[PDB]
Amino acid sequence: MFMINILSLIIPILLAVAFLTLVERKVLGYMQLRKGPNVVGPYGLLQPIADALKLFTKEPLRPATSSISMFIIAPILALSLALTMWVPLPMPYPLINMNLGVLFMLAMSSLAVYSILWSGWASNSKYALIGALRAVAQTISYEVTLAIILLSVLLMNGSYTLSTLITTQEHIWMIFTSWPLAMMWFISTLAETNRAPFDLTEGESELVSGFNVEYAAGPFAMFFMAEYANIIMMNAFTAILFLGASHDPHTPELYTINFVLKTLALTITFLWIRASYPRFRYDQLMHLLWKSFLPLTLALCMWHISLPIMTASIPPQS
Amino acid sequence: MNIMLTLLTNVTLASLLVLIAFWLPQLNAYSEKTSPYECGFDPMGSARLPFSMKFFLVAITFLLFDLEIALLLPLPWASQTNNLKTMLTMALFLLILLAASLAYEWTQKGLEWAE
Amino acid sequence: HPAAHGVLRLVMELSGEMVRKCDPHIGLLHRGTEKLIEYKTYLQALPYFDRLDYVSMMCNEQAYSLAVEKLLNIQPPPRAQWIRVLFGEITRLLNHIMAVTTHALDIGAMTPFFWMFEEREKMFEFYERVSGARMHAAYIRPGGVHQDLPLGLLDDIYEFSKNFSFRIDELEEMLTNNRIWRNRTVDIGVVTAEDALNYGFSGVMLRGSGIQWDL
Amino acid sequence: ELVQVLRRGLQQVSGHGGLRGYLRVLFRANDVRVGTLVGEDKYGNKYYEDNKQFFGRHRWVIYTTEMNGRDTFWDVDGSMVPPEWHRWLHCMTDDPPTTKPPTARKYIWTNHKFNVSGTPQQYVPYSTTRKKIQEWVPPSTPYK
Amino acid sequence: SRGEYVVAKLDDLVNWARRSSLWPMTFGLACCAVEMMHMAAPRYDMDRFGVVFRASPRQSDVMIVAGTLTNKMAPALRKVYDQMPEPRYVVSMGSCANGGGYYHYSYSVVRGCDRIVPVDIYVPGCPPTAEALLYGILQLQRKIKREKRLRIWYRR
Amino acid sequence: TYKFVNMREPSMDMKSVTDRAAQTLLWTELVRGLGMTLSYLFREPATINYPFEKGPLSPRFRGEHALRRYPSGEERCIACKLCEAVCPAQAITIEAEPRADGSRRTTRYDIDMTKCIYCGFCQEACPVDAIVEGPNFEFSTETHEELLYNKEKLLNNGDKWEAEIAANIQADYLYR
Amino acid sequence: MWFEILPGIAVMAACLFIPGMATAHIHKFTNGGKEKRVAHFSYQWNLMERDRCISGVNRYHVTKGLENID
Amino acid sequence: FGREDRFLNYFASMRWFGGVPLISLGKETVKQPVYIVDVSKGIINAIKDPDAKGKTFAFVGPNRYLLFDLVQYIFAVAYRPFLPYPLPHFAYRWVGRLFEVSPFEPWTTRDKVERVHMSDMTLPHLPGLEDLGIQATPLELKAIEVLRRHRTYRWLTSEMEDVKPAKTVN
Ligand SMILES: COC1=C(OC)C(=O)C(C/C=C(\C)CC/C=C(/C)CC/C=C(\C)CC/C=C(\C)CC/C=C(/C)CC/C=C(\C)CC/C=C(\C)CC/C=C(\C)CC/C=C(/C)CCC=C(C)C)=C(C)C1=O
Ligand SMILES: CCCCCCCCCCCCCCCCCC(=O)OC[C@H](COP(=O)([O-])OCC[N+](C)(C)C)OC(=O)CCCCCCCCCCCCCCCCC
Ligand SMILES: CCCCCCCCCCCCCCCCCC(=O)OC[C@H](COP(=O)([O-])OCC[N+](C)(C)C)OC(=O)CCCCCCCCCCCCCCCCC
Ligand SMILES: CCCCCCCCCCCCCCCCCC(=O)OC[C@H](COP(=O)([O-])OCC[N+](C)(C)C)OC(=O)CCCCCCCCCCCCCCCCC
Ligand SMILES: CCCCCCCCCCCCCCCCC[C@@H](O)O[C@H](CO[C@H](O)CCCCCCCCCCCCCCC)COP(=O)(O)OCC[N+](C)(C)C
Ligand SMILES: CCCCCCCC/C=C/CCCCCCCC(=O)OC[C@H](COP(=O)(O)OCCN)OC(=O)CCCCCCC/C=C/CCCCCCCC
Ligand SMILES: CCCCCCCC/C=C\CCCCCCCC(=O)OC[C@H](COP(=O)(O)OCCN)OC(=O)CCCCCCC/C=C/CCCCCCCC
Ligand SMILES: CN(C)C(=N)NC(=N)N
Ligand code: SF4
Ligand code: SF4
Ligand code: SF4
Repeated sequence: MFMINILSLIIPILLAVAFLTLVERKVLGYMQLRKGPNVVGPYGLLQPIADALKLFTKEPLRPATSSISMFIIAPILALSLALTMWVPLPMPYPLINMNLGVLFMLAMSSLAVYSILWSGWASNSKYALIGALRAVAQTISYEVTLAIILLSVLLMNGSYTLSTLITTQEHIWMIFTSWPLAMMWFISTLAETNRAPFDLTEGESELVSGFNVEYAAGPFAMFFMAEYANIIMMNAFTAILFLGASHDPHTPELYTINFVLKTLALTITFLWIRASYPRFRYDQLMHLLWKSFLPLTLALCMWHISLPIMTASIPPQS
Repeated sequence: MNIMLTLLTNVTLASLLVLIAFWLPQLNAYSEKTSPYECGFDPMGSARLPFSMKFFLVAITFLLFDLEIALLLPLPWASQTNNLKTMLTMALFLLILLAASLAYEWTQKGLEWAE
Repeated sequence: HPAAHGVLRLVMELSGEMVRKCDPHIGLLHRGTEKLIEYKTYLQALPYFDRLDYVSMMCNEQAYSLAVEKLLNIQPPPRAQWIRVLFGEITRLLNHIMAVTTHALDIGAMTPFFWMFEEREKMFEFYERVSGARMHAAYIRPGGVHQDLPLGLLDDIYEFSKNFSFRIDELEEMLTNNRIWRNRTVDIGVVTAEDALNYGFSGVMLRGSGIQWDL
Repeated sequence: ELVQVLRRGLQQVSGHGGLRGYLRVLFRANDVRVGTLVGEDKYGNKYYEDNKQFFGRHRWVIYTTEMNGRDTFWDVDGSMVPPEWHRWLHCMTDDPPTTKPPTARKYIWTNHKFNVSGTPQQYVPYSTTRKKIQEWVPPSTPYK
Repeated sequence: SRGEYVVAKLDDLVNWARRSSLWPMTFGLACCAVEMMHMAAPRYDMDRFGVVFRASPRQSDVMIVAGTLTNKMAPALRKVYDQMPEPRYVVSMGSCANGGGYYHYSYSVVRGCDRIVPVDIYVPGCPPTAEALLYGILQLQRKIKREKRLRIWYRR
Repeated sequence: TYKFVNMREPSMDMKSVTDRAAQTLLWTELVRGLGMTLSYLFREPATINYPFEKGPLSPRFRGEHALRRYPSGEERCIACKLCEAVCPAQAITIEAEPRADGSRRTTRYDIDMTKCIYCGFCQEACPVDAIVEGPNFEFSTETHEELLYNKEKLLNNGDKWEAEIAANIQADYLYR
Repeated sequence: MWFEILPGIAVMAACLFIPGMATAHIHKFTNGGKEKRVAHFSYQWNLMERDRCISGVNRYHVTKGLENID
Repeated sequence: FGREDRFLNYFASMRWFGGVPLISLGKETVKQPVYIVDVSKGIINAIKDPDAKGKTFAFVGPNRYLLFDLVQYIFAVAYRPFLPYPLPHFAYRWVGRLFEVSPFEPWTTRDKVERVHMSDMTLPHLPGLEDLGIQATPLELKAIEVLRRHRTYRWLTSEMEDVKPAKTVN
C-alpha cells in the first residue's frame, strides 16, 4: 500500500507541473493582453501533453566536449530531488512523518543546487559555465537568508515538524504573527526556485538558456519538470508555514482543499511577479540579501528569540 | 525503510525517463550537430580555462556564516531549558557576534566585488 | 543571441563577468546598398532608404527626398510637407515604442512590449491605409508624397492620438519608479558631453548627456 | 452579476443548437460566439458579424466541412474564401457580396481554388517562348 | 491490418504533438524580423497556436529565416541549423530569404537561404504580413500532419 | 524650448522622509506594478481568432500580382515594358512580338516573387492598368519554383481575383 | 476572457487534491479506519509495540479493552 | 569509407561491447577500402567518358591492409583503447544472428560478419580509378574525417599527423 501511496504522490504532482506550465502560459498571456494556448484542446488543455510528447519524441544530443557521466546525472538528480521534496509535506497527513521535517527540506534543496552546477559544468560551454557560477552566487545568498528566516519562524513554532506547524496555526496565521519574515521568506523562495526577477542561471536575454543551453529533448524536459515541481513545493511550504488552515480530524478533506487553494494562490502570485517585474543583476541580488535582508533578518531573529521568553509564551516541546 | 524506498522510486523514475528519452527518438548525430554552442561561431578558446570569481571573499564569509546558522539551529529546543536567562544571553551573544562580523566586513569593503 | 539583435557578432573579453573590452563585428547585414543605389535611378532607390532603418521608414524616406529636392532646386507643396511631418512623428512614435520595449525586454520586462506593440499594430494600420504597405510604405518621395490621405485617416489618427497618452502612462507605471529598473539603468553607460561630441553621437545620446541640440 | 453571464453562456449553448453543435464549433473554430448570419457562399462557408465586438473580431467566418474534393472538416485554410467574401472579411468595404454583388465577366473563374501547393495540382514554371534558333535539317537522300 | 492500424494511429499521435508544439528559434535578420514580433504581439498571438520562441537551437524545432542572409552570416546560420536537433523544419520569410530580394545582384548577399539549408516553407512578401507568416506557420503544421514515418518504417 | 526629465529633488521634511522609508520597506511601487498587471489581466485581449477572423486591410493593399483584361476579354498589357524599366528589383522579364492579328502583345511575362520587393511601382507605371498588385497575401509555397510566376500564372491570378481587384480599383482610382 | 484560465487552474487543483486525499484514505485503510499512529518518541513507539503484543493478531490498530480484561 | 559510411563506423563502434572480437584475430583477411569521394568522382567520370559504355570497373584503394592492422589503426586514430580477441567463426555467426532480430536497422548481421571476414579480391584485368582518371585517395589522409567524431574531448583536437600509418600488405 505504501508503493500505491508513493505513486499517488508522484504522478499527480507531475500532472500538476504540466498544467502549471499551461496555467503560466495563459496567465502571462492575459496579463500581456494575449489569450495564451487555446487551440490545441478545449481552452488549451492538451498543450502540456503535446509539449511533453514532442520533447520526449525529439532527439537528444550529447555535446562532443561534454562530460557524459555528469551530463546524464544532473537531470536525474534534479527530478529525483524535486519529487523527493514532497514526501514530508502534511496534506494534512505527510507521506513520511519525519521528526525533523524542515532540516530535510533544507538539505535536499542544498543538494538540488548541484544539479544545475553539474549540468552547466558537464556541458563544457561558456554560457553554461556562466550560468553555473550565477547559480553559485544565488545559492550563497538565499541559503544564508533562508536558514536564518526559517530558524526564526520555526522558533515561533516549537519544533521542526510541519504537523506541529498546523497545530500552532490552528487559531491564527504566522502571516499575522511574523509578516516581515514572511515577505523576506517569499523573496528568498523566489531566489531559491530561480524565478523572476532572479532567473539569472537561465537568463534568456543575457545568456542563451544558461546552464541548459546544450540540453535538448527529454533531458531538458526533466529540468523544466524539476523547476516547476520545486515552484509548487516551495509555494506549498510557504502556505503551510505562514497560512495555517484549520484541520478537522474526522473530515481531513477540508484541510486539503484549503491547502491546495493557498498553494495555487501563491503559485499564481509567482507567475504574476514574473510578468510584472524586470530581471535583477546577480551582484545586485547578492547585495540585496547580504546588505538588506541579512541585517534585518538577524534583528528579527533576536526579536523572535526574546519575544516568547519575555511574554511567557514558549511553545511546547512536543 | 520507507525513505529508502521512496528515494529508490524517485531515482528509478528519473532514470527510466532518461532511458526513454535517449532510446525512443531517432538519432542522427554528426560532427557539427554535437559541436559546442557559441551563438553560431566557433569558440575562441576553451571553456575549461580559469574563470575569474569576483566574489571569492563572500564565499568564504558564506562558509563562516553557514557555521553560524549551524550553531543557531538548535535554538527551538534550547528555549525549553530552565536556565532561560543564560540561554537568552548566549543566543544574543552569538547573534551580536555575527552582526559584528557582518558590520566589520561591510565597513572594510569585503562585500564589494573585485574590479 | 536574443540581445544581439540577431545579426551582431560582439567579440567580448571578460574577466569573470566584468567586461574588459568589446569588439563589435558588424557587416553580417551588409548588402551593398550604396552600390545598388549607384546602379538604380532616383525613384528606384527610394525603397533602399525605406529598408535602411526599418523602424523609421518614412523618416529615412523624408531624408532622402529632402536631399533629392535640394539637388533638384524644387519645393514640395505645403500639404505634402504637413503629411511628411505628421507621418514622421507617427514613425517616431513607432520607433520609440520599439526601442523602449525591446530595451525593457532585454532587461526582463515583456508586458510593455506586448501593449506597445498592439499600439504599433494600430500605427501599422495607419501606414497600410495611407500607402498599401504596413511598414515599407515607400510613400514619401522627392517632390512630396505618392497619394493623398483617405477620407477617414485623419479621424482615425485623432482617435489613436487621443487614446495613447494612457498607454504611455501605463508604460511609465511599470518602469519609471521601479527600483529594479532604476538599478539596472541608472549610472550605466555614462557618457560625458565632450566624449559624445568627439565620438559623433547624435540625438538622444547627446540630449541624455545634456547637450541642448535638436535638428 | 455572473448569473447573467452564465445565462448568456447557456444561451450560446442553445443558440448553436445544443451540446453537439456547441462542441463542433468549439473544437473546429476555438470560439463559441453567436452572431447574425450575413450570408453563405456556394462552397459552404458561412459568414457572421457582430458590431458589439471590437474592430477585428466583429466579422468572422465558419469554414465548410468539404471544399471541391478535399475533406476540410479540420484542416481549414485562410485561402478558402472566394475573392468577394475575402474583401468583405478583410474589411476593404462594408458591403457584403449578398447586398452588393460584383460585376460578372465571362472570364472570371466560376469555382474558386485554394492554395494548391503540395498537391499534383501545384504550379510548375516553364518558358513561354518558342525556340530562338532553328537547326539545319540535313537531307534524307544520300548524295552518292 | 492490426499492425498497419497501430502504426497509423501512433503516427497520428506523434505528428499531432510536433504539429501543435512548434518552438521556433529566436533568430531574426533585417526588416522581416519585425513581422515575427508583430506575430508574437497580442493581435496575432502565436503562443495560442503552440508556437513558442526559444533561444537555444538545441531546444528549437523550427528555424524562421526572416531577413537577408549575407555571405558573412551564412556560416553562422548553417552552424545554428546544424546544432538544432532533428526533427527540424525551416520557414524562409521575405524575398531576401526566398531568393535574392532587393539585393539579388549583390556581392555580399546569398541569393536564397536554400543554398545553405533545406527550406520547408517559403513565405512571399517584403515583408510578409504577420497574417501571411501565420498562414505559413499553419501550412507548415499541415505539412507536418501528412508525414508518415512509422507507416514508412512498417512497410519498409 | 527644452525641459528636464530628471532634475527634481525630494523634500527632506519628516513626513516625506517617512513616506520614502515606508516605500523602501513596504514595496509600494512594486505593488503598483502588480496592480497594473492585474488590471491588464482583467481587461479584454486584442487577439483575433485567425483564420476565422482576418485583420483589416485597405483598397490600396499590395499583395499577389495579377494581369487584368478588358471586359471584352482582351488582355490589357501592350508590352510597353514600363513596369520592367521601373521595377527596382528587376523582377519582371518581358518579351513580345506581333500577334497573329498584329496586336502588340507579350509572349513572355515573368515575375520573380522571390526577387520582387512588392513596392507597387509596376501598377503605377502601367498606362492601361494591366499589371496590378491584388489583395491576396496567403500564397506561401512549399517549393522555391512555385514563386517564379509567368504569364499563364499571372493571367490565372487575374481571372481568379478579377472581381475584388476591379472593386478595389474602382474604390481607389480617384486618389491616383 | 480571463475566465478561460480557470479550467487549467481547475485541473491543476484537482491534481493537487489527489496526494493528500489518497494519503488520508490509505492511512485510514491500513490503520483500521483510524488515524495512523504518530510515534515521534520512544515512549509512543513502545506504546505501539505493546498494542501489537496485547492484540494477539500482530496489528497495533486492533484495540482491546474491558471485554478483554474480563 | 566516409562520414556516413558503414565500414569505419562499424569498426569504431565496437567500443561499447568491451573488446574487439575478430575471426582468427583478423590475421587472415586483407582489405583495401576505397574513398567515397573517389567512388563518386569515378561514377561521374564514367558518364562523361564515351568509351566506357559497356564495361566493368573495379574501384579499390591504393593500400591493402590486414584486418587486424586496419582495425588497430582505426582505434588508434579514434584514440580508443584497442583490446582485440579471437572469436571462433560459429560463435561470431551466432552473435550476428542475435543482433539481426532488431526490427530497426541492425547493428550487425551474419552476412555482415561473413563480408568482414572475407578478403577483398584482386582483379587486375578490370579497369579502375586510374583508368577513369581519378587518383585513389589513401586512407591515412581522410581517416580523420570519419574517426574524429568517435574521439572524446581529451583527444578531439589531436592532429592528423599524430598517428602513424598502418602496416600495409603490398
Ligand atoms: C528578432 O527576433 C526576435 C526577438 O529578439 C531576439 C524578440 O525579442 C521577440 C519577442 C519574444 C517574446 C516577447 C517572447 C517572450 C514572452 C513570452 C510571454 C514567452 C513566454 C514563454 C514561456 C512561458 C515558455 C515556458 C513553457 C515551455 C518551455 C513549455 C514546456 C511544456 C511542458 C509540457 C513541460 C514538460 C512537462 C512534462 C514533460 C510533464 C510530463 C508528465 C508526466 C510524464 C506524468 C505522466 C502521467 C500519467 C502517464 C498519468 C495518466 C493518467 C490518465 C488519467 C491518462 C489516461 C488516458 C489515456 C487516454 C491513456 C521576437 C518575437 C523575435 O522574433
Ligand atoms: C543500502 C542503501 C544504500 C543507499 C545509498 C544511497 C543513499 C545514501 C544515504 C543513506 C540511505 C538513505 C537514508 C536512510 C535512512 C535510514 C534511517 C531512517 O529511515 O530514518 C528515518 C528518519 C525519520 O526522520 P527523523 O530521524 O527526524 O525521525 C526519527 C523517527 N521518528 C519519526 C519515529 C521520530 O528519516 C529521516 O530523517 C530522513 C533523512 C533522509 C536523509 C537522506 C540522506 C541521503 C541523501 C542522498 C545522499 C547521496 C547524494 C548523491 C548526490 C549525487 C551523486 C552522483
Ligand atoms: C505526457 C507523456 C510524457 C512522456 C512521453 C514519453 C514518450 C511517449 C511516446 C509515445 C509514442 C511513441 C511512438 C513512436 C515514436 C517513434 C519515433 C521515431 O523516431 O520514429 C521514426 C522511426 C523511423 O524508422 P526508420 O525505419 O524510418 O529509420 C530509417 C531512418 N533514416 C532513413 C533517416 C535513417 O520509426 C521507428 O523507428 C519505428 C518505431 C516504432 C514504434 C516504437 C514503439 C512505440 C510504442 C508507443 C506506445 C504503443 C502503445 C500501443 C499501441 C497503441 C495504438 C493506438
Ligand atoms: C526493461 C529493461 C530495459 C533496459 C534498457 C533497454 C532499452 C530500452 C529502454 C526503454 C525505452 C524503450 C523505448 C522504445 C524502444 C526503443 C529502445 C529499444 O528497445 O532499443 C532496442 C534496440 C534498438 O536499436 P537502435 O539502436 O536502432 O535503437 C533506436 C531505436 N529507434 C529506431 C526506435 C529510434 O534494438 C536492440 O537492442 C536489438 C538487439 C537486441 C539484442 C542485442 C542487444 C545489445 C547487445 C547485448 C549483448 C551483447 C553480447 C552479445 C552476446 C551475448 C551472449 C554471450
Ligand atoms: C504517457 C505516455 C504518453 C501518453 C500519450 C497518450 C496520452 C495523450 C492522448 C492523446 C492526446 C490528445 C490527442 C488528440 C487531440 C485532439 C484535438 C483535436 O483538435 O485534434 C483533431 C484530431 O486530432 C488529430 O487530427 C488526430 C491525431 C491525434 C489523435 C491520434 C489518434 C489516437 C492515438 C492514440 C491515443 C492514445 C495513446 C495510446 C498509446 C500510448 C484535429 O485537430 P487539428 O486538425 O490538427 O487542428 C486544426 C486547427 N483547428 C482546430 C483550428 C481547426
Ligand atoms: C562586539 C564584538 C567585538 C568585541 C571586541 C573585539 C575588538 C577587536 C576585534 C574587532 C572585530 C569587531 C568588529 C566589529 C566592530 C567594528 C566595525 C566598525 O569598525 O564600524 C562599526 C560600524 C560603523 O558604521 P559607519 O562608520 O557608519 O560606516 C561608514 C561607511 N562609510 O557601526 C557599528 O557599530 C555596527 C556594529 C553593530 C554590532 C556591534 C556589536 C556590539 C554591540 C553590543 C551591544 C550589546 C551589548 C550587551 C549589553 C547588554 C545590556 C543589557
Ligand atoms: C527603541 C525605540 C525607539 C525607536 C528609534 C530607535 C532607532 C535608532 C536606533 C539606532 C539606529 C542605528 C542607525 C545606524 C545606521 C546608519 C549607519 C550608516 O548609515 O552606515 C552607512 C553605510 C552605508 O552603506 P554603503 O555600503 O555605503 O551603501 C553603498 C553606497 N554607495 O553603511 C555601512 O557602512 C554598514 C554599517 C554596518 C552594518 C551593520 C549591519 C549589521 C548589524 C545589524 C544586525 C541587527 C542589529 C544587531 C544588534 C543591534 C543591537 C546591538
Ligand atoms: C530591432 N530589431 C531589428 C530586432 N531584431 N530587435 C530585437 N529585440 N530582436
Ligand atoms: S524581404 Fe524586404 S522586408 Fe524582408 S528583409 Fe528583405 S528587404 Fe527587408
Ligand atoms: S512591386 Fe516593385 S519590385 Fe515588385 S514587380 Fe512591381 S515594380 Fe518590381
Ligand atoms: S507597364 Fe503595363 S502595359 Fe506596359 S509592359 Fe508592363 S504590364 Fe504591360
